[PDB]
Amino acid sequence: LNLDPVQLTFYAGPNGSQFGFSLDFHKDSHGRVAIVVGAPRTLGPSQEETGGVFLCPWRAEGGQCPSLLFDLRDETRNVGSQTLQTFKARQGLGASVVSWSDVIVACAPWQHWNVLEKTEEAEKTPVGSCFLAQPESGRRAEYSPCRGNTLSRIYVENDFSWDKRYCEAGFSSVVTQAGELVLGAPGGYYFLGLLAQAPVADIFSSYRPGILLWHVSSQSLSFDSSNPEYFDGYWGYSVAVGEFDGDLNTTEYVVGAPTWSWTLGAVEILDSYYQRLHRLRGEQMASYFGHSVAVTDVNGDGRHDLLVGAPLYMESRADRKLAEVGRVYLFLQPRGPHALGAPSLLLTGTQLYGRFGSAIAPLGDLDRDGYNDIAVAAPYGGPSGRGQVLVFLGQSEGLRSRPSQVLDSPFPTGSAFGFSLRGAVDIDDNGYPDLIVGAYGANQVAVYRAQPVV
Amino acid sequence: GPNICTTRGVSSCQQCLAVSPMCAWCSDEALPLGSPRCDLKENLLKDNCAPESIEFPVSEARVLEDRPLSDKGSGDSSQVTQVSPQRIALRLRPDDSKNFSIQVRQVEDYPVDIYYLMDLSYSMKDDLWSIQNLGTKLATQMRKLTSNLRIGFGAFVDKPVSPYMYISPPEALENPCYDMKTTCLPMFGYKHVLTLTDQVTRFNEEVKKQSVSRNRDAPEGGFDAIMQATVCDEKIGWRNDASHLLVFTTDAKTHIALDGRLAGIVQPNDGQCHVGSDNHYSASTTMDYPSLGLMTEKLSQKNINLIFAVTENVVNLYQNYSELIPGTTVGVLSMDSSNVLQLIVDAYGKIRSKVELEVRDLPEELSLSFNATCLNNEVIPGLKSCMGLKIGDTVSFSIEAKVRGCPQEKEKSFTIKPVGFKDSLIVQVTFDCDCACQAQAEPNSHRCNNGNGTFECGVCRCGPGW
Amino acid sequence: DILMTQSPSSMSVSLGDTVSITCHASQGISSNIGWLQQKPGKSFMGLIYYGTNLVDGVPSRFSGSGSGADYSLTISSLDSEDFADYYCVQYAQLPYTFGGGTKLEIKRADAAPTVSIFPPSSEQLTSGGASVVCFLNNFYPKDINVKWKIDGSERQNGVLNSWTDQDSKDSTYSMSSTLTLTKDEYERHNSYTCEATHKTSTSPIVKSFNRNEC
Amino acid sequence: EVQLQQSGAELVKPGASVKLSCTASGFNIKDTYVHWVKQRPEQGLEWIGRIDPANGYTKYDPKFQGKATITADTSSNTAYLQLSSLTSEDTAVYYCVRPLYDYYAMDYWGQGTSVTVSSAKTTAPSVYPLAPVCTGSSVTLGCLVKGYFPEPVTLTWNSGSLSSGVHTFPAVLQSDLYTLSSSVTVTSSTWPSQSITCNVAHPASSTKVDKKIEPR
Ligand SMILES: *[C@@H]1O[C@H](CO)[C@@H](O[C@@H]2O[C@H](CO)[C@@H](O[C@@H]3O[C@H](CO[C@H]4O[C@H](CO)[C@@H](O)[C@H](O)[C@@H]4O)[C@@H](O)[C@H](O[C@H]4O[C@H](CO)[C@@H](O)[C@H](O)[C@@H]4O)[C@@H]3O)[C@H](O)[C@H]2NC(C)=O)[C@H](O)[C@H]1NC(C)=O
Ligand SMILES: N=C(N)c1ccc(C(=O)N[C@@H](Cc2ccc(O)cc2)C(=O)N2CCC(OCC(=O)O)CC2)cc1
Ligand SMILES: *[C@@H]1O[C@H](CO)[C@@H](O[C@@H]2O[C@H](CO)[C@@H](O)[C@H](O)[C@H]2NC(C)=O)[C@H](O)[C@H]1NC(C)=O
Ligand SMILES: *[C@@H]1O[C@H](CO)[C@@H](O)[C@H](O)[C@H]1NC(C)=O
Ligand SMILES: [Ca+2]
Ligand SMILES: [Ca+2]
Ligand SMILES: [Ca+2]
Ligand SMILES: [Ca+2]
Ligand SMILES: [Ca+2]
Ligand SMILES: [Ca+2]
Ligand SMILES: [Cl-]
Ligand SMILES: [Mg+2]
Repeated sequence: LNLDPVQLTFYAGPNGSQFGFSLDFHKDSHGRVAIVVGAPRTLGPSQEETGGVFLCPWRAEGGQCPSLLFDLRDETRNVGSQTLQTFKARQGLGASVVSWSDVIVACAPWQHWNVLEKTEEAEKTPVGSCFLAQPESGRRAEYSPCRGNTLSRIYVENDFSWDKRYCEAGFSSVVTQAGELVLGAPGGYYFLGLLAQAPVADIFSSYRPGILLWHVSSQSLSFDSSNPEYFDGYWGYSVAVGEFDGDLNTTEYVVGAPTWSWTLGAVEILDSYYQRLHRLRGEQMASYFGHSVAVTDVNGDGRHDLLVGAPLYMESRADRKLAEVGRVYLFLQPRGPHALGAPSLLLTGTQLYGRFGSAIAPLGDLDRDGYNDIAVAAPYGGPSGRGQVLVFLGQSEGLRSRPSQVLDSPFPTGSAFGFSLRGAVDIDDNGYPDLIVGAYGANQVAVYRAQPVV
Repeated sequence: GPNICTTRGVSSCQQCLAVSPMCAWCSDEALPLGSPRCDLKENLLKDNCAPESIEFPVSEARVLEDRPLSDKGSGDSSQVTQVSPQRIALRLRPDDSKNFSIQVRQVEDYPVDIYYLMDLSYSMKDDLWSIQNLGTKLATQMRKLTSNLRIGFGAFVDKPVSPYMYISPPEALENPCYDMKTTCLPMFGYKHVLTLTDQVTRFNEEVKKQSVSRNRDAPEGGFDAIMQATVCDEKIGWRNDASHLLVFTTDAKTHIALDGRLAGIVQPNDGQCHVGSDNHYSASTTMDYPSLGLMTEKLSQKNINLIFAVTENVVNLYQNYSELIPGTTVGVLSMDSSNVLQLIVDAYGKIRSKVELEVRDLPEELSLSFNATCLNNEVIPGLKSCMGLKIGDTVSFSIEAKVRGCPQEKEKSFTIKPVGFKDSLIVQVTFDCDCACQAQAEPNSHRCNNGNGTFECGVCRCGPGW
Repeated sequence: DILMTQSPSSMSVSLGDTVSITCHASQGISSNIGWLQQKPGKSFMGLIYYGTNLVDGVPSRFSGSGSGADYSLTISSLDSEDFADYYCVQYAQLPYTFGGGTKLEIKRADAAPTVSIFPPSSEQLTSGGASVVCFLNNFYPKDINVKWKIDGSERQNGVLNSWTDQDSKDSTYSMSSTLTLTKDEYERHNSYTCEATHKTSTSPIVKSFNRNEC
Repeated sequence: EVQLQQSGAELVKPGASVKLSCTASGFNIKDTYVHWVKQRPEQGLEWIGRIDPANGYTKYDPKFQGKATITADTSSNTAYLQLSSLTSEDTAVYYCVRPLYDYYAMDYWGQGTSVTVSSAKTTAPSVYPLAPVCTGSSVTLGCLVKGYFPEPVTLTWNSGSLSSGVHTFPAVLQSDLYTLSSSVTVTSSTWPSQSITCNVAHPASSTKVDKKIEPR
């Protein structure tokens, strides 16, 4: 409603770097807000794509940003009569970034890994890896919970069970308020998908450079399955956290699985032991129900609500015709211990191929009316196909069915304006929470400042 | 007596005709002061109205082109007629309606294109063996139904990129089957093999030189191949006047749009052709899988009848996809494709067992309604699609066109076309809302309030600007 | 296999010293080395892993260093609990192989041994055996040699020695030597002596007794 | 806390077989490799092998191929070392080891399990007094403990009374049996004035003999 679309702020990265693929707000130890931007195709030292991260100080004029530096060199260790190697070429560092306290977590989901033992090998596969930095102190750490040293022959003899070689850990990521990092790995267990969790403190204290294979004893991974409904389901394509079981001492996980059960799609709520509390089934096959999830209480009852994006949902139109426009589902949490029922509201896109619902960002209370609000992205929507971001305000019954404000892309065609979103933080300290929008196709980030209600 | 043509009290000829399709206007000088000039045409001649001064247009519908339906689709450079009539002239007065007819025939001996798009991942190794004679065997059976058959061939596996592709050791890149005791081709996304030709032994000899490859994950990139086989007109060789059959055979699930992000691929599918002279799909490693909606658009745009010929273990999956891609047929393929011949013959019969009408460019102010005559001279009100047909059958439809009011533009044309057919019916509509006496008015007429008005059709109208 | 040559065999030092053990490998092991501690009469404790990384809970006076095939463990300012055994271990290749060991001992001024010879007992002789015992108590350094002489001539067969750890109070070592003869062979001779060679004397410290005589 | 509690000390005959245990307390034994190490005073430390309790796979030093068998039961959170066709050379203390962080390290150690191979029976010791020969300011006595099996024994002068200035020496194996001796030093005025006594207790055969030191 009250986001300023006239005076924007633009940050830019190098050409072809996909600067803006992911972003988040970052508060330093003194509470100063900055923007962490991922650029998963930034050129490394060898003039090869490896990815990179940028830490943008807040300036109303925007501009260039300094680099948050990470080790981009491939590593080799000969130990235990084996050879461990990491491959950072085209790893996509910055395909996801998230911030917690004064720590930044940036992940390279396509970092490859292999183990050599005489003539045998583990197979060069994308296990992924996340990089952790404390910018003010310069401290660095890594976390790669799917690296292994089992040889390829063993997986074949055991029918590829507990096969963590294709995790792509860091595909999606989130941190609990207590400091538990939770990673999505949709290629886990031969493309079923898994979750990997560990405290940020234990990641730092157990890491030493050059080890490549180490234990984080406090970590906890999800489990493999024999159920064909989960095969090729990409469980962990998107992840989020919230409070859904009434007990305020436990943190619940929300996991998107957009190809679950033969591309029907699903979203599941779990406790921190990965036991399942609820499952939301997709409405239409191949709609990618679960592509995006977000957790926020929109109707002001203190109970976290859930929205699910299905960006490829095909809406029924005249003459038995379907139109791919996208759809967002809202699930209000009922009182006490009960199951999330049918959707409370269905928001459906308008522009063909607009992919309405590709990203869903909680805004906090934008207009300061006591109810929390959201922003939904249609990166190829709008009358010109350049992309739109639509704001929906909360109310006592959930969300408004029509947008209070639409943000048209300020970038050229093909920028994917809205592919990444992040709100609910006051970056200019004016008392109203703001919105940063990534356009990786244009290698830029746009900042929308909220203003007093007109 | 006092009808709605008079009781409503008109002011001009145009206002008279727009009251009801039955009203007429009398543009005669000799007419009593109290007598009306906007009445039923009978009551006007009853009141000595000069017949030439009567404005009463009638809604009509006369055919312009009326070729007869062909008996054989053979011969001709597509001088075949499967819709009759092909063009009519429709004329409506305000708020009036008129009905017309159309005949549609599933013409016998129509040319047929069949492009065989084959999964060539490792589990199809035995399938290749049982179809080494398909080109000739299929030519034998299709010769009973058409004398113009063309067949072609293409193959797919998946996007040749990690993690779909084995990338270590270097030997695995040239031979993905290295850690077994065999040799298979390097991984390929989609390759065109044989442009559509009537030399069916080209099919057999090309297939005998084909071999399989191997990849890591169970879903395959067949949708990439369906898109390229559809939008690469020249390379595949579809004909402008032939039923286009695209036979898609696989024994596994399929990748869909937004799956490519596990290979680092985020760029949406652009729906354009990317198969060059090397006959390989060059955007396989840089462009995401196509979505069901984009696949539907191109199949409908190129008149491709897609056939899912898949094994029992995935027939429910593809049956559910075909419901999201209207016009798609599904058949059950044996574990070695040994039954693919009868599968294609039955899919062609199902494809040509339906006639569904379609309306294009219909004006907002025109509404249409349909009565269908299928099977045996039975009328089915409110229906525009026949089913259960056979090659050579003929059906017909009765259309009524009602116009609401009278639009600004007086000439518009729309189209009635059966889904998938080349022929169509072009309806040229003219809206007859004016009187011919209006094209001969007197601006600034002396008899009209000292030149303050205009004289038309025997009455004085207020001039422009008043 | 990979040989771990750990030096020195032992060392005598004092509290507050800065000492350094070393470990040489038969080939390059690229810092894949650990250092261990075994306090007297107890199990092991990890000190270093991967050449330079302290195990959790280890004081910072410990430190590791080295590269290629040569590594070193350093203890800046020795503590009292640091006097124990230390081993290096490689894990660059299977099988894992350990170093020989290195005992840290307390340094102090030299002390001469207190020799004492004890003829066989009346009870033991009546059973058929005869054992002459010789105690060498409280000396430093640990190195010492005992020589048994029967009728002036050296005797090597049938001797049984035993040592004690560095005593907690005086930091001195002690030794027990035992010659065991049959009763029949014990009486074929008259003189019985144990000679003690120590760096605290060029002349061997001697004590003896003649059978029958007292 | 990470603790490795091994089974109690074993005592067996040559040719027989023994099976040791290593129980994980405070963690899941499935987490890391579990190694076994053998310690002898002369030969030093030797690496037997390892097991990955997550999947039961093992590695071995070829020196121990045949004698050593490593298994693990994730149910009871315990690993095992089985030794077969035992020998004198198989007499040592066995430790189970696991790493802290580095996958291949050796950081946490169990307390150690003592194994002793012998055909010897339960034999009681033979206490002998040791009086000097027919002078100075100091005087030293002694006691001899010969031919007992198995270990250990407790030796006290005057039943814990005389403690300072005493040396008891580690036992030594003399052909399938152990032997130990202890000395004691006082002043010349103390002896033969006061009565000093050697108190030897061997609980295995349940014996507590005591000899008084008599001069010559
Ligand atoms: C291809 O598409 C078909 C059609 O949608 C899918 O088949 C459906 O699968 C769903 C999920 O398994 C089935 O849903 C279940 O419906 C049951 C009632 O259906 C009855 O009535 C229909 C009428 O048409 C019959 O066809 C059917 O056989 C039954 O007799 C419910 O009892 C089930 O409820 C249970 O599960 C749900 C979760 O799904 C829980 O919420 C419930 O509490 C309860 O535990 C269930 O809802 C549906 O019946 C199927 N339809 C048909 C026609 O078979 C295929 O799965 C799909 N295949 C692929 C590969 O995509
Ligand atoms: N964690 C689980 N529950 C789970 C584990 C594994 C799987 C899975 O898919 N394994 C694989 C095992 C396999 C078989 C043949 C081969 O050569 C290579 C690998 C599988 O069966 N394929 C289906 C067929 C396909 O053949 C190759 C081709 O078509 O080119 C490869 C994958 C699914 C779920
Ligand atoms: C389609 O058929 C219906 C009959 O089911 C026709 O509707 C009837 O038309 C006659 C014409 O005089 C009327 O008298 C009836 O009252 C109508 N019946 C209804 C409306 O239920 C209809 O006209 C036909 N239309 C076309 C285009 O063929
Ligand atoms: C309209 O329908 C009538 C019968 O209802 C039919 O006689 C007439 O031919 C139809 N009009 C045209 C143009 O065919
Ligand atoms: Ca909770
Ligand atoms: Ca709520
Ligand atoms: Ca609000
Ligand atoms: Ca603000
Ligand atoms: Ca087959
Ligand atoms: Ca595949
Ligand atoms: Cl700009
Ligand atoms: Mg396959």
